[PDB]
Amino acid sequence: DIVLTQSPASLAVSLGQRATISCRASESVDNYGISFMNWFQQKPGQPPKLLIYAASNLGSGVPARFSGSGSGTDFSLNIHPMEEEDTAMYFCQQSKEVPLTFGAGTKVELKRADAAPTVSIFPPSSEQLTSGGASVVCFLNNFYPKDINVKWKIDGSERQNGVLNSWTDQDSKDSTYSMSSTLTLTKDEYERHNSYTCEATHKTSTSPIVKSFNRNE
Amino acid sequence: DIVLTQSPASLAVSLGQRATISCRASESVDNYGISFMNWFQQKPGQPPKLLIYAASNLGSGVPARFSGSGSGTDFSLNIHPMEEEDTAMYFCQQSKEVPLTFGAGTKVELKRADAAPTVSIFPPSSEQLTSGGASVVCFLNNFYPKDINVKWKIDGSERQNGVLNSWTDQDSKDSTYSMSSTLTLTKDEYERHNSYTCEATHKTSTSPIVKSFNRNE
Amino acid sequence: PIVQNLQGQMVHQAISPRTLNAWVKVVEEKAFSPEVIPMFSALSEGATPQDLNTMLNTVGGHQAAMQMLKETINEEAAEWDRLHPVHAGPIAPGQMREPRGSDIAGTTSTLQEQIGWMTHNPPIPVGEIYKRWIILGLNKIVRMYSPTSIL
Amino acid sequence: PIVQNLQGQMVHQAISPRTLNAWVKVVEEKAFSPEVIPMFSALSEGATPQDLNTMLNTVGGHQAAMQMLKETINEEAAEWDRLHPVHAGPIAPGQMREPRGSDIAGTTSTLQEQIGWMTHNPPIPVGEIYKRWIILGLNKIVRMYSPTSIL
Amino acid sequence: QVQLQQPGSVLVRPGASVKLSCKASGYTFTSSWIHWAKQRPGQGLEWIGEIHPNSGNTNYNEKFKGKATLTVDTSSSTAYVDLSSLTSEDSAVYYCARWRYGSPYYFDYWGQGTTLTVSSAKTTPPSVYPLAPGSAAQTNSMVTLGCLVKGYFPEPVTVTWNSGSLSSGVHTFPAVLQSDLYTLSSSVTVPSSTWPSETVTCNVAHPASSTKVDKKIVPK
Amino acid sequence: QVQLQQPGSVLVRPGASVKLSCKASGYTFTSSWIHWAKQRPGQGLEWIGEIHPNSGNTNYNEKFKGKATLTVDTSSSTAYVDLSSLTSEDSAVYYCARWRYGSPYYFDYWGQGTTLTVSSAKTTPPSVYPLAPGSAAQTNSMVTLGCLVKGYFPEPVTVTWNSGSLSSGVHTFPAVLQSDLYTLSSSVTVPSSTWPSETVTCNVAHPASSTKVDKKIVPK
Ligand SMILES: [Pb+2]
Ligand SMILES: [Pb+2]
Repeated sequence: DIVLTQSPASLAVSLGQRATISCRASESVDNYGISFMNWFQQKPGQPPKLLIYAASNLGSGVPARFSGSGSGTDFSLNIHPMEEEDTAMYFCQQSKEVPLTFGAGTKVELKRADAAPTVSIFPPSSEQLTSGGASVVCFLNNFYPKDINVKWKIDGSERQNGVLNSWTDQDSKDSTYSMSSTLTLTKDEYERHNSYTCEATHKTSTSPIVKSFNRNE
Repeated sequence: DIVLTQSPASLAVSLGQRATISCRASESVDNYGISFMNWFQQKPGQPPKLLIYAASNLGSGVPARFSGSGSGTDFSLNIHPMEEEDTAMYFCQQSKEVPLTFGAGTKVELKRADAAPTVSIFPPSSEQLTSGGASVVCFLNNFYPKDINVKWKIDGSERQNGVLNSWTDQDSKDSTYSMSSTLTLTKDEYERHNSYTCEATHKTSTSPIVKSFNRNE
Repeated sequence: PIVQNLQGQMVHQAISPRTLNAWVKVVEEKAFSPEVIPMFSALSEGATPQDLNTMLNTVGGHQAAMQMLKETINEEAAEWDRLHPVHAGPIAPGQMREPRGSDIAGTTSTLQEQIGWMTHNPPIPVGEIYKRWIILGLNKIVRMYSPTSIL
Repeated sequence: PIVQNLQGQMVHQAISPRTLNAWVKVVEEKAFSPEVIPMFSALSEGATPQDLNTMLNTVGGHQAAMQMLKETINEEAAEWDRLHPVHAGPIAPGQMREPRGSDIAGTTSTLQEQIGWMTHNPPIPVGEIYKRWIILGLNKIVRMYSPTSIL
Repeated sequence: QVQLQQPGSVLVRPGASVKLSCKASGYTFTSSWIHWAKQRPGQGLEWIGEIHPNSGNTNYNEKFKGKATLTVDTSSSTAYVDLSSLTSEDSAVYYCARWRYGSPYYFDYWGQGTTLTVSSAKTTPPSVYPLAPGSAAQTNSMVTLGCLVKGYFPEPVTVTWNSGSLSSGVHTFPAVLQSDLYTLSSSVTVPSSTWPSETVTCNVAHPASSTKVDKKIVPK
Repeated sequence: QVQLQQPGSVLVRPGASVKLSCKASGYTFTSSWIHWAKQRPGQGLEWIGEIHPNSGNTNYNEKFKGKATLTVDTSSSTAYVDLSSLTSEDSAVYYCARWRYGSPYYFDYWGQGTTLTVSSAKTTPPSVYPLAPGSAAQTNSMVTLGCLVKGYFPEPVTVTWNSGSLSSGVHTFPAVLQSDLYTLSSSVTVPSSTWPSETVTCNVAHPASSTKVDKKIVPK
């Protein structure tokens, strides 16, 4: 094949500013005075979108805000002015050799001001318990930066086993992130304890942002 | 270099007939649809003469009687109708590679009816003897074929030491050959003998054609 | 030409000046009107890439359109290369080699080479292929540059 | 062209259609009269072997003369080879190589190659040399085919 | 309106094979090369190969050479990819893309892509559970609720709030595969003076198991 | 009337050198390549090399590379070949030929060639001796006579019969080199009723030793 190395895995571009990602091919993607390096964008859930073809030729219906540059081995997709909806995954593909290849992509996230995670914990509904099981669901919503550390406290004792996590893609509107922590255990386990705490550490506050409840009602 | 091998050393072509000599190069003397093999003729004493250039192109002032043919590696100079004056040496040269090369040549002799050698022997003139030397000169003239075997007989004893020979080129007119044998010795040696004999064996007579003289006068 | 009705082997002839001169007059009298394409193909009877390059060069009147045609030739030539990976490379110099875009276009192929492709087991119609790309260039011009207005 | 006044390095331009078309009309209006040679050279300002081949090809009106010109090009191309022994052979494929007659003539040389010779340590004027051979072909024609009689 | 339509999702057991489609429409199918691309969730696009409808010529990626076979059906404008000896790895979204026929060459149209699942797990409906807080949720005029759809298979499930009408404030998190089973959640935020006296129900539809349920989040 | 004129003959002792000439005339010297060829009596033609007057370019035969050096003097239309470390082998006829300037390429003109003699022997006049038979010579109205020019050096000697007027019937045989000395003979045939009462003299001229002699063949 003909490998393409994309510079950063992720890049946080503040609104109004310029996003610069680069793609470097193991070979010169040139031919007949044409640099065949293409740039695509991709919003979670949908197929790719051509932004720039021929290294610098903007595609049809692509805002002028997206620009391309490069020749032979080094290329770069430049976004400016960076606007909110631009949270997407970006890939570069060489349309030069028969085995067309893609870049590992760059995750261009919009850098919004920091925001504190709206933590909110929920006890296992009666129904899950009758089901012989019990999961305490916790929502850490609308936060920024992406990095958040949730931690559980069963009766104060740091529970770290039986907890799964899922995050959301950066909201291409309010540029925030949202995840959820789900402690799962047995109805028995649940009844073998009393107080429960979802605890998160995130730059928007040095102190643990926490939510809790005691089985007792 | 690029060697050129010429077929026969000699070739006797009867008048009116066709002489065919060939030249074979180690390589193809072709280029841009042209066989660069040239044919020259040479009369004893003078420089060569171009007959055919470009393997088959007759030169200027060359009778149509001479023809050329060949391509790549094999070529042939074809004379027809063979006429007397054509007794000459023929060479072929490749005007293709930087080190132009010539063929070892072919000696095309005209085949005339056989003719007996007009032998005639001469004693050492008085003057040569006073010079302290003595050479008995013998002329074997106007013969054909070229092959003649002269032999001396000092008083009957076959003298074969102290005898030099020289032949003549085929006479481009009467097509005959002519040579001479010269027995050289000391005046003493000469006086130490009596009878002398020039003896030639030539197809025009099975018996030895001989000429002799005895010192006595 | 050579690839006329394929009823010609290593056979070839230089484009008759009659035909070449005809191309000139054609574009000279009709310019780049839609009829420039048909007459082009007619005066291009399965010719060699060079003969074609000669024709184009003959009536390359204004860098304006010639640019549109040039850009297209290059793009088509490059595309050809994309799907012609030279499958692991043409290892060792001496092989006739697979025709490349610049080769079919004439820039990197010798007249003899073009003949070779046009006379080989399976015949690579380098001139015919190239004749297709050029036409794509011509008809793109005509489209975005030919008539006047709603007259 | 490129070898105009040599005041051009790797620089090169395709023969302006103005010049090419001019060659056509020239032979068209004057045929092979003695004036065909001078105008030829003028519209041949140090051009590349291909540009020259284009010109000749453009006005190769009748196989009669085109034969005389052809035979001469070949003979001159071959002579060049004679005194250019490739001295012990161009050992190992990869070298630019010494230009061969068929190369200088354009048959076995790529457009890029011709450029290379015209832009290198000891510039080999392939086009200029070829331009000389062609002229020898043209003037041999003119001599043995040009005027009518003692009019 | 060139349409490259292809199956939403497909579930196959390992060791099997599947022929994915891409019924082209809008344009003259034989004009452009159909390409196929694979993308594993949380990964870029791999090139499987390409095929030209009017000639059958193909160019596969050496990697996929042996796994994927590209076919077509000019008659019914459809390109196919047959994936052999399917294994868990093969589970990824497979897009089919048209390569524009014209001079400017590049991927000009993409199908929405088919999600493949190569698993042993069996189709199970989602155990939907309602989530309501104790009493603490009382800040800034906003209260949070949400459904936990647990233990289903395979993906996907379409969760909506109030028949889709309750859009703003929802966060439907991605599904994790806990032991050959999925589990996800979808939080909805209501303006304090609402839910205890307003309908806030989630509509959990799971097409695979032909199960759709509604859980009106009620105060416990 | 292009003239390629070059020295008749030359005599040098071994270990020496000689610069042979070829004064071209008739045609514009700088137009064609001068070639040099060596031919040993009783042998074909070797190619020594070629040189182009208006450029000095040369092409020598590898064999001769080291022995012969090709030069020119455009000023005085003359091509030269300098033979180094001359030895007995060098003794051969050296022709200078023009290679025509025009399209049809080939040797179009040759100089009469210069005969070289690399020897130690010293110039000695020819001992001319008369030859007349005893009495036997009396057949077919023809009697044979002749001169034996013996022991001269170097070649050549011009033998003639009766100041050249007696041509028909003469056979001037080639000269053999018997121990650094030459010897030859020239038989003349007269019509029986002639020589005993008619002038039959040989004129042996040897330019090298400035010796010319006449031997009236007289009955002994
Ligand atoms: Pb803005
Ligand atoms: Pb006759």
